[PDB]
Amino acid sequence: MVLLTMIARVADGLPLAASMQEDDLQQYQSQAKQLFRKLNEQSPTRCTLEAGAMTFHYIIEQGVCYLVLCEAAFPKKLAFAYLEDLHSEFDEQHGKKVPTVSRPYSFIEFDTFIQKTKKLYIDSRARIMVANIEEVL
Amino acid sequence: TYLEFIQQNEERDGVRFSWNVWPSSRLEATRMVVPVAALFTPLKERPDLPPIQYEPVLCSRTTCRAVLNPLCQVDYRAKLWACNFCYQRNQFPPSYAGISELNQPAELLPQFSSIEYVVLRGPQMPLIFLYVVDTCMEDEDLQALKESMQMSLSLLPPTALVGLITFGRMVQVHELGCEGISKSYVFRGTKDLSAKQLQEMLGPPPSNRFLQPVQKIDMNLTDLLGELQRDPWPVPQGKRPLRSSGVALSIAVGLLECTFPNTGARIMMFIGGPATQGPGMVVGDELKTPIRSWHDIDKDNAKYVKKGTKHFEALANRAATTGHVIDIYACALDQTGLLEMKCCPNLTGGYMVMGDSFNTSLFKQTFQRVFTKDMHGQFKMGFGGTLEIKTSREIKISGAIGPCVSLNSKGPCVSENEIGTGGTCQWKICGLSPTTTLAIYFEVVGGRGAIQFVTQYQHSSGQRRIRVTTIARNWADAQTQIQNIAASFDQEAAAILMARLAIYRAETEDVLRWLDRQLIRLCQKFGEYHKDDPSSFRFSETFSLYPQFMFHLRRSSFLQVFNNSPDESSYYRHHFMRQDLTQSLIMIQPILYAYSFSGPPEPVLLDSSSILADRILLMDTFFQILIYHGETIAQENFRHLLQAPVDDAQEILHSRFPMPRYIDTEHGGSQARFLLSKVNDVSLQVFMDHLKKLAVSSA
Amino acid sequence: EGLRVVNLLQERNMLPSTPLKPPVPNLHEDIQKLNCNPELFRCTLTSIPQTQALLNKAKLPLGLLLHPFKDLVQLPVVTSSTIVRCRSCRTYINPFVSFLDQRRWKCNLCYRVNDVPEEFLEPHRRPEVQNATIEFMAPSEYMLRPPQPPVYLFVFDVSHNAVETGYLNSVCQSLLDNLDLLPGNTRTKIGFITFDSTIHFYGLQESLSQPQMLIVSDIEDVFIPMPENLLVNLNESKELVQDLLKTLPQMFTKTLETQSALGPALQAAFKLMSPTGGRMSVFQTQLPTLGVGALKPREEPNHRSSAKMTPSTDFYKKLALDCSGQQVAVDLFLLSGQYSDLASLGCISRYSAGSVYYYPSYHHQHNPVQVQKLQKELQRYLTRKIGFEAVMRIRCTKGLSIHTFHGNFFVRSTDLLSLPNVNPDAGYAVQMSVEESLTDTQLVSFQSALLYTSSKGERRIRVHTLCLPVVSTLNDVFLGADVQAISGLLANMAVDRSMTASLSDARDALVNAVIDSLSAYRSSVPGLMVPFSLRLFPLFVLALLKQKSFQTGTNARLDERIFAMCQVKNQPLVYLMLTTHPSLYRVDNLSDEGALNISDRTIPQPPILQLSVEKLSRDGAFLMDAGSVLMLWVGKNCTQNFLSQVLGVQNYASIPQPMTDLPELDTPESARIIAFISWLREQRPFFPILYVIRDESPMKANFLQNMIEDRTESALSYYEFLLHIQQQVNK
Ligand SMILES: [Zn+2]
Ligand SMILES: [Zn+2]
Repeated sequence: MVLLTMIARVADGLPLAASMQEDDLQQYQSQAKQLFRKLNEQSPTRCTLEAGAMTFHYIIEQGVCYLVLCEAAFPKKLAFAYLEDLHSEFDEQHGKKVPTVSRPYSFIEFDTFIQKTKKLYIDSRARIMVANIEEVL
Repeated sequence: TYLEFIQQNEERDGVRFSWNVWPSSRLEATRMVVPVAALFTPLKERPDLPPIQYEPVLCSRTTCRAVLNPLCQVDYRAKLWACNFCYQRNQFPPSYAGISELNQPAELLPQFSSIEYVVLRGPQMPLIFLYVVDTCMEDEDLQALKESMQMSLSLLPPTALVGLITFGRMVQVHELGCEGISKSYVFRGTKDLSAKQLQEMLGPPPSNRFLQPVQKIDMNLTDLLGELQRDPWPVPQGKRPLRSSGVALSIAVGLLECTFPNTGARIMMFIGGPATQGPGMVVGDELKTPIRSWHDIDKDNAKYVKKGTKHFEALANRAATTGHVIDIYACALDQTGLLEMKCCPNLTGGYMVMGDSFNTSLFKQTFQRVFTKDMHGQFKMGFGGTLEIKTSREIKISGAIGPCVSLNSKGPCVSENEIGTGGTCQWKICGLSPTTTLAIYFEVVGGRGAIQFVTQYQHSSGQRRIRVTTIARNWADAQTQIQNIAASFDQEAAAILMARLAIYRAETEDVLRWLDRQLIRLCQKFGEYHKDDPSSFRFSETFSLYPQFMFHLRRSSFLQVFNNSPDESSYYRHHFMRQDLTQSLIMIQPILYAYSFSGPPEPVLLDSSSILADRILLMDTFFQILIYHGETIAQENFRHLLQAPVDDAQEILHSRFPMPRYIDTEHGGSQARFLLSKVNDVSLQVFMDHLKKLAVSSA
Repeated sequence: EGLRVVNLLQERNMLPSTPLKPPVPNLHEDIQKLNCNPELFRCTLTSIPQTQALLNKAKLPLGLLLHPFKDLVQLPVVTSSTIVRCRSCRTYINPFVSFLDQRRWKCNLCYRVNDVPEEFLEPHRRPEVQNATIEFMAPSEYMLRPPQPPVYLFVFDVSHNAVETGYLNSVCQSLLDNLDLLPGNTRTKIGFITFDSTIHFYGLQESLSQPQMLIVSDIEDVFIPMPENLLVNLNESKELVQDLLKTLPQMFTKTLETQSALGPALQAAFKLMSPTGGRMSVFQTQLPTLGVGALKPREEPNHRSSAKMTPSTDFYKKLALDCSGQQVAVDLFLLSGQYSDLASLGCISRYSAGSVYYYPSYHHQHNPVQVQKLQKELQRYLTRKIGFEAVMRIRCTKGLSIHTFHGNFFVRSTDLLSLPNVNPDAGYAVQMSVEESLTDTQLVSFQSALLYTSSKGERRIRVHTLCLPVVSTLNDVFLGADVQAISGLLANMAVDRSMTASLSDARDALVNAVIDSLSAYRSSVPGLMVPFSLRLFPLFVLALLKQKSFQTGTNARLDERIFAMCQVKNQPLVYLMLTTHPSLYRVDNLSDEGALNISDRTIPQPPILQLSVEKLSRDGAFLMDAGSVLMLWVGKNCTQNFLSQVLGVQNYASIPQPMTDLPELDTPESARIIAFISWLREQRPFFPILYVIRDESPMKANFLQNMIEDRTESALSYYEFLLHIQQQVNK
C-alpha cells in the first residue's frame, strides 16, 4: 500500500523522474532498474510482477516506462490509475523532449506532481499481465 | 386514596417506595419479598419553592447531626427542638431568636418537607467544560460536529472555563488564544500518562493556559473549532484509522485532575469510531475483522474487551474520585466501544448519547438539550453532589443503584448485606439533573419510620446548595401486620426496583431465575387462591399488574442481550438506571395508542390483537417513537387522522432528553418489526398460566 | 629567487612587504602551466621526498591542503556520455597522464595503461586533459538514489537567555531578505523548530488562518507530530513561511524557560530530516542542561592555570554520525555569553561535515560588533552555493599513502570522506608518508574527486589534480618547502595532539618541528642558519603558539580556544594564515604606488609591516587585516587631516567609541582609504566587518594581542624564540 515511483526512458533505461521516502529501497530499487534494462520494444505495454510481499506495476507509452512498487495487498486496480495520471501529465509536459535528453533524472522537478498525485491514492478516505518478477529478471 | 398518596408524595418529595408501610417486627422484615426500596430523585422540579438563604440548622450531636425538619418536635417557649432521629434536644441558633408560633421557620411546615438551602461563604468556582474531540470521521460528520460544539459555546456562562483537546493518531491539548500562532501540545496516543507526569510536561478568578474564561476566549475558540480538520494521518486500504480514544480521555482526566480537582467540570467527549490503539483499544485497524458482538464475547473471541474495559473503568473512578463528569457522544455506522467505556458516564453523572451520524437532527437536537436552561437562564445541571441518608435507628441501608460512587463512609446506618454500591451512608454524584434517579435499598433491623435525604451539590450559578427531603412512613400495626403492608404496595415502583437489581446483577454477572422465584413468592404471599387450583388465583388491584410488568421486563432487551449490539445494550441499561419511575415503565412496557375514525386517540394493549388494519398506532419506546399504518390506511378527515399521531409525537419527541429515534412505517414495511417485537416463556397468557400453576402449588 | 642561506639573527626583518606567493613546483614548463591552482590544491613539500628515509631526515611533515569546492571564476564542464577513468585505480583521465599509443594512455597514479575509447576522439586535445580543475556530470550509476532536493531546517533555541540576546530577530530578518536567494529550484523544502525545555514544531498549510506550533514535551521519547506540513515546499508556501519569520521573534518575549533540551531538540530535528537529508542550522545560546545530551558547567581558567579540550560526552559525536548516515549535515551557531561546552557541542558539526560559527557574548543592543558580524556571516551562509549528499576521495600515485585526515566530515573506509553537505568555505588537510620508495617515478600526482548533488538536482563530480616532481636530496626537499602549508598542516596536527595528549604536548611538538628541521638542516651544511624557503618558519610557528588556539599565559576562555581549533580544522590555508599572522598596513598616508590600473579606481598598495608594536606610531593610524575582520587602530597623536577628512571628527577625543565602520566623506583621502579597504574585502567571499573602535583606550585593544613579535608577561618575543631555537639547534 506504500510508495516507490520511477519513470524511465525504455530504450536505455535512462531514469527520468522518481520519488522515494522511508521514514529497503536499496533492493527493490535495483530490481526496478533491472526491469528498465530488460524492457524493450517487444516487452508488454502493461504488466504486473509479483515479488513476494511486494508487487510491481507498470505501463509504457511513447518509449517511457511508468513503474510503481507497493505491498501486493494494494489494489492492482488503483496502481495503474495512478500510473495513468502520471503519464498524461508527463507526456503532455515533457513527452516531446524525452528522446533528446541524456542526463540522469533530467526531470527531477516532476518530483512535485508525482507526490501530490501519490497522496490521492494512498488514503482510502479520498478514494495486463502477471509474472513473478524473479522471472523476467 | 393510596394512589393520591403515592402521587402527591412523588410530586412533593420526588420519591417512591416499594412499600409505604413497613415491618414493625423482625419476623416480617426478614420475610419481606420485595425489598423496602425507594426510587429517589434528589433534584426534581416543582411549584417554585422558596430558596432558604439561611444556614439549614443542624442537630447538636456529633453522630446524628440531622437537619431540622417537620418531624422534629419543637417548643417555641423554650426556644428548643428535639431531633426526631436521636431525640437529642437542641437550642435554637441566634438568628432564630425571634422565632414564633404564628411565624415559624419554613423547614418545619409539612409542606416544606423536601426544601433547599443556599450556602454563600466561599467565592464560587467557575464552571469548567473540556471538549475532547475525535478527528477521525467523515467531513460532513466532522463539520456537523464542529457546528454543534460552536453552538454549545454560545450558551455557556461568561465565567465558565473552557479547554479543547482534539485527537486522532496523536492527542492534542490546545493552549487557547495564544495570539498570532495558535498552539497545542502533541502526545502519542500510544502510551498512557498519569497526571503528575502530564502536569510536569505541560507546566481574582483562576484559569490555566488550557482552561480560559469563556468571555475572554470565546472568539478564539469559536474560530479554532471552526478550522478543525480531520486527522492528518492517511488511512491505507483495508485499514481503520488510528484513533487514540483511550489516552485522549486519560489526558483529559489528568488535565483537570491536576488543574481543578474537586469542583464541577464537564469532560464532553465526541467519538466517531472505536478506539483502535489502546490503552482502551476496542478493535484492530484491520477492517477484515469486525468489532466484537455478544456472540463473539460469549465464545471468547474478543481479545480487547476486558483490558479495554478495565482501562476506562480505572479512568471512570479517577474522574469520579476527583469529582468530575464524563460525557460521551458517540456517532458512527459501526460500533464505538460503549461497552468498554460505559462506566465513565455511568459512575459519574455523565451523559451517553448514541446515533449514526453527528450530521443528523437526532444528534444535533439531543446535543443542544444538554444545555437547556430554566426560568433564570441557567443550566439544568448540578455538579459534585454528595448524597447522605439519615435513618431512624430501626432502618439500615443495603446500597444504591444508579449513577453514583461510594464515599465509603461507615456508620450504624450501614447494613451488613450490601446491594449495588453499598456499605455506605454517603454517595458521590459528580453530575446530576432534575431527572437523576438513584434506587436506595433499605433494610429493617405509635408508628412512623424516618429517612432523611441530604444532597449537597454545586449549582450552575456556582452557588453551593443543600437539598433536603425528610419522608416518614407508618410502622405496621402488630394486629394488622401484612394486611397493611399489602395495602401500601407500589407495584410500579417495585417492578422498577426489582428490575434495577436484576440488570445490575446481569451487567455484573441465571437472573431470570431469581426474578421468577420472587414473582412466584410474591404471588403466594399476597395473592388469593385454593392450593393446587390455578383458576382460583387472583391479585388485588394493588398487585394485579406486577405480573405483566415482570413478563415484559424478562423479555425486554435489558436482559435478553443477543439480537442487539453490546453497545446498544450498554446504552439502554445506562439510561434505565438513571430515569424516574414513569419513564422506566415506558421503557420496560412501551405505551401504545390507537388512531381510527371510530373514536379519538385511545391507549391499547401491547398485544398483536391491537394491530388493526384500519388503524394508526403510536408506540412510545422511551428510546424510539414509532407510528404504524395498518395495511388499509397504508394508502380533511383522512388528514386529521394521518397526522393525529404525528402531532402527538412531536410533543413528547422533545421533552425527552435523548431524543428518541422517530419512525414512520406500515404493514409490510421492514421497520414494522420494531412494533411486532414489543407486542404480544412464550406469550403473556401462557406466562400467566404457568405462574398460576406454580402459585397454587408448593411454596 | 634564491638558493641562499639566511641568518635569522641578523635579518630580523625577513617578512616581505608584498603578499607571499605559493611555491612553484620545480616542473617542466609545459606541465607546470597545466598544474592545478595552488589556491585549490597544494603540498607542504612541492618536491616529494623519494624515500621515507629522506622524508624523516628532513623532519618536515608531508601532506596536502585543499579547498575543493571553492568558488571558481571559470569552470570547465564535461558532459561526456562516458567518464574516462583508469580501469585499475579509477583515476580520472587528467592532464598529467602519459599518452603513448595515441589510443592508449598510461595512468599517472597506478601506471596501468588504458584504452582510450572511440568517443574521446587528437585525444590529447580533449578538455579533461587540458584542465587540472574540471567538473564532470555523473552518470546514472554514481548515485544511490534520485538526487535529493534542497532541504533547509532551521532550529532556534528560544530560552530566557536566548530571548535576551535578541539574535532570533536578525536571523529571521536575514532569512526573509534571502528567502529567494537560497540555493535551489522548485523542489526546495524549508522547515522550522524552536525549543527550550520542550520541542516546538511548526505546521504551515494554506488552508489555515495561521501557522501551528506543535509541541512535543516528551523529552525522553521524541517523534514527529505530523506527516505533511512541517517541511514545506518553499515555492508553493513562500507567503506562509514569510509570516512565520515575521511572527517568530514576537512569540517568546515574556519567557521564563531557563533551561534548554538541545539534546532532544536535535534528535527531533534529525528524525524530521532523516527521510531526505539536507542542512540543519542550529542556533544555541547557552549550556545544554535538560534531557539527554545535557552538559555540566565548567569553571573558566585564568592567566594562572597551567596547561592541565576534549568532549565531556559523546552524545553529539554519535548523533552527528547518525545525521551523516542520512545525508544530514549540522551547522552550529553558538551565541553564548557563558561557557557552553563547545568542546562537546562542536562534535555535532565536526563529524557531519558542517561548520560551527561563534558569536561570543552576542547581544542585540550591547554587542554591536557581534551583531553586524553575524549579519554578514549569515549573508554568506544563506546565499553561497551548496552540494548535497556528497563524498570525496583523495588519490595519490603508488608509493604515496595518505594516513591521517583533517576536516569536517566522516571517514568511511580510508579515502572516502562522507560530506552530508559540501560548502565552498570548507578546508581540508591530509598527512602522507612514502610507503614505497619512489625510485621508479620522477613525478607523482594527487587527485581529489567531489561527488555531489547540486541545488538544481544534478549529480556532479568536481575533480582537481596535482602533479609534483620527486627528489632525493635533503637540500632539494628543503628548496621546495612551502612554509605556510607546513604551518597549516602542523596546526591541524597540533589540534589533534591536544585532544589526544595535552596542550603542552601540542605546543612542544610544534616547537620541536622548527628545531628538528633547522637542526637537521644544520647537520647538513654560528648564527641561526636556515634555507630561504624557511626564513618565516619560526615566525609563523611562534604566531601559531600565540594564537587563541594554543596560546597559554593568556586570560582566554574555554569555548574561545575550542572555536579557534574548530576554525583551524575547517578553514582553507589562506584564512588560517590571515588569522594567525594578520597583515598590518599603515593607512593615514596612502599614496599612488598602488594598483591604479583598475580603470577608474586607484587602490594604494601600502607595505606589509611585521607584527610588532615597534612598528606602530602614535602619529599615525594602522589597519590590521585579520582575515575575518579589519580592526583599524588609530594613534593618540594621530594627525588632524586624518581625523576630519577620514574619520569625520575634529579631535581624537570625539572618535565614537564603538565605530562599526568608516564614513564615506568627500575627500581624496577618504576615497583612498575606502579604495584600499574595498579591495581587501573583494579578495574574499566572507565580507569582514571593520571597526576603528581600536582607540588607544577603548578597552578593545585586542589589536595588540596580535603583535606576536613582542614579548608578553607569559610569552616569548620573536627574538627570544629565535634565541631559544638556536640554543636547541646546536645543542
Ligand atoms: Zn439528632
Ligand atoms: Zn590507475
